[PDB]
Amino acid sequence: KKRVVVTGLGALSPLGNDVDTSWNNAINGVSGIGPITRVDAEEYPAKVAAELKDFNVEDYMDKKEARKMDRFTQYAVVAAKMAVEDADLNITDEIAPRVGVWVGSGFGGLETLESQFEIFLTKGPRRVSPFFVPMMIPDMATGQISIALGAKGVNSCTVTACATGTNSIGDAFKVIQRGDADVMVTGGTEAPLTRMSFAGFSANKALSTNPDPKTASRPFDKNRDGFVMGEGAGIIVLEELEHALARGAKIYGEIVGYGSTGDAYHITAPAQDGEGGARAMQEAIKDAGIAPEEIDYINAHGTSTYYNDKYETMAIKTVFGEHAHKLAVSSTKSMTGHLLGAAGGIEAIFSILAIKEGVIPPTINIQTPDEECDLDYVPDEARRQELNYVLSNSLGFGGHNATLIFKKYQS
Amino acid sequence: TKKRVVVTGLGALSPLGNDVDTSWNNAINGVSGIGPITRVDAEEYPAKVAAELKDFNVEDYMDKKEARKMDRFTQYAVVAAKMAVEDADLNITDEIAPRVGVWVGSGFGGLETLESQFEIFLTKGPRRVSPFFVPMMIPDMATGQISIALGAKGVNSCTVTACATGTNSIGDAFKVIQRGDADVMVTGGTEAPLTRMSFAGFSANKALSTNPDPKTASRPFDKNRDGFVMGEGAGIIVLEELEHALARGAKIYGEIVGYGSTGDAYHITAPAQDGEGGARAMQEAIKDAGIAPEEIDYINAHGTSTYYNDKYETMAIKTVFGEHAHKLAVSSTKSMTGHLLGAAGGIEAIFSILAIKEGVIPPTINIQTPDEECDLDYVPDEARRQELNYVLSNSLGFGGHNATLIFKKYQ
Ligand SMILES: [Cl-]
Ligand SMILES: [K+]
Ligand SMILES: [K+]
Ligand SMILES: [K+]
Repeated sequence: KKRVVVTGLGALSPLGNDVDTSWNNAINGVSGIGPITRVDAEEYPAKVAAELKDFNVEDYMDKKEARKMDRFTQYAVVAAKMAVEDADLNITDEIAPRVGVWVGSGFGGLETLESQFEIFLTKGPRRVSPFFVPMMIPDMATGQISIALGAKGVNSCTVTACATGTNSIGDAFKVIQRGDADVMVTGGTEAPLTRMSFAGFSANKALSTNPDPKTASRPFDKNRDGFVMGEGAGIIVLEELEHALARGAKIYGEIVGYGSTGDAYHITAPAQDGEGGARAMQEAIKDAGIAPEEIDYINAHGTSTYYNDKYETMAIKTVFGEHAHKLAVSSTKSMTGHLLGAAGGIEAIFSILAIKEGVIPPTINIQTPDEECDLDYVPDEARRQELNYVLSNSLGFGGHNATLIFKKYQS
Repeated sequence: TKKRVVVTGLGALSPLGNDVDTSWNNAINGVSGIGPITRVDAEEYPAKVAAELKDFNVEDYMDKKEARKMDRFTQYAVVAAKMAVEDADLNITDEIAPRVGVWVGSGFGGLETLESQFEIFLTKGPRRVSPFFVPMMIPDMATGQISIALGAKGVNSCTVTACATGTNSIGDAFKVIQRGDADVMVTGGTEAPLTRMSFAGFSANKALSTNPDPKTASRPFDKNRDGFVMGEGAGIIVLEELEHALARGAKIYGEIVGYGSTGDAYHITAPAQDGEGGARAMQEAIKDAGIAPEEIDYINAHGTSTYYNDKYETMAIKTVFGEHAHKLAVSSTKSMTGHLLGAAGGIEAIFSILAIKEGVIPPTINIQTPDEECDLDYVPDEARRQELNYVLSNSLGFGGHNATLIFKKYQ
């Protein structure tokens, strides 16, 4: 099995238009949640969202190129280019067939579908854009990243709702472990702030209807009432260890475990007691070849829904036993909102940086303790601590449980 | 870990029949599944033909109340997955549920549901959007509903890679079992792309054939080919670790031995010059199988009936196989089924597996005018009875997604 290390990071999030800004805001407990501006909030019971601020795609590419990309693809291309530049990786003709791309999205180009369907209704099918299909489909983030980078290796796109970013990174990790690529540009992207996405997640009451941006996203709080929707992309460069060392790459950490399970229960409701999530964490722990007590910090899925936070806490207790009260847990969705398909990507970046910088980001907004959510959620303030192992969960709608384990890099 | 992986069950819905036996017997008899479009009114579109399911009434498989909560792409996936598990005679007992996973992809997911729910949003407002809209529309719902129906609690995912979807999904499921992470995987592809926006979109970028004659519309490798004919359905197989299949007395159709994945990194929709990416995917699959190229007896081509796919796929076969390119047999079953998009790789994996099990190569129908650039042996018009040892199946998808599988006769 090959060892796989993290050599580059790239991100766009409601906390900043690069990794450094996003991470610095996360470690200082800054909220990225504000009033909805992308759509007319009057039409929905949800009133807040976590949007990108001050993002001008034309700062990264020509207007003609950006006009042929839905926002989810624009975020993926920008974050992937940022990650490859951070990695100082030169994708030459010689290495191109060994550099792959595995970036997922939960929804793909929903904004493009909506605008093009309105054109179909008013102008007819003969006025639908020739670019409609490639712009909408979720695999276009990987497709456009591959063209932008000249990456000709293993190529895919995972679509698993909230688990998308975590599954994509895990799948890319497995490609490198088995020797099928030397480098993988991987993660998740999402631009879900659209009319249908707000209508859909309001119709099934998943979104918080709390109009106060100061308290809307409050994972583990007794008064939590649903998630706050966010947007962005989190992309990392995974690389085979010997390949990284030979080119003098900087190494942030090592990816060592990946677990994937299904609840086989319900289309949207998480399984009772978090049994599926517990099994995914146990599979990742076994994959890493460690004891559960070796985990220092869990970057929780922690979406601020009643059932997720309760069941994820139960799953942590099942897996860790007495150690559940010794490790630190935090939900960075308290600050970023739920980035859906990009959540696992941004959270893998925060998990990797927590190890590299020795800082645990906090869960903000816990004002009322919930007796069912009684672990150490690192409330309010970041904690400076040397970390050896970090576990990140994505317990997605539809029963998709995905877990990654990261380790401090040791020669 | 390198476990052997065998095929123990097949399930399908295609324009050639509502089960595997009917679809297979029609394919080996050169029966065309193409006719006039009935799903949408084709008067306003330039494409006039399609390959639809015949006499498929979902109420024959489930209650109307259950069907109403599933988009057609999920109905096809659940029906084909249940037929595959019944064919495999697999009882997912308690100790086996966490070792049985699902990896089924779709290129578009619930596009019909998205169009109808957005039209409701526009005309009636967001309160009329169904609470089931989001789960019904997302492509990962095929895996999600199959997992619930079967009680499969193991590794689960959904790949979305346009035309390569079904082939990537099976390859990825094969890798899960090969590395020891599941004992059984229910995998393949599903698609219900006969919708207003899909026809409008593939007409707008001229990918579809505008040929109104169903007798000649899909004619892969013919000099007069002019685009693909859209189809629908699902192709699902049961992959199983060998020792497990033997312990439960499973019937074995064949073995999956190689999988290759590459990216063209060229253009959003246009295939790379001379099929270079496709050649690299075939070479990666051959290398993965540990065989010489001369060991391939039959190639189930991607062969979509577009000018550039068929020309470049022929060039890629010559690059990989050299003189052996004129010795092996090649055929495109899309000459009969049309292009099933995300389900193409699933149905084509079933036809590749059955070609080995039954020792019959299905033909390419409708070649009336030889093309000097497409001069390989396309098994024209009539099926060929032949003992096969290795079969290669390609999916060279829009967006530069190249995927190849290699199947082997099981002793
Ligand atoms: Cl055409
Ligand atoms: K709510
Ligand atoms: K997480
Ligand atoms: K094929």
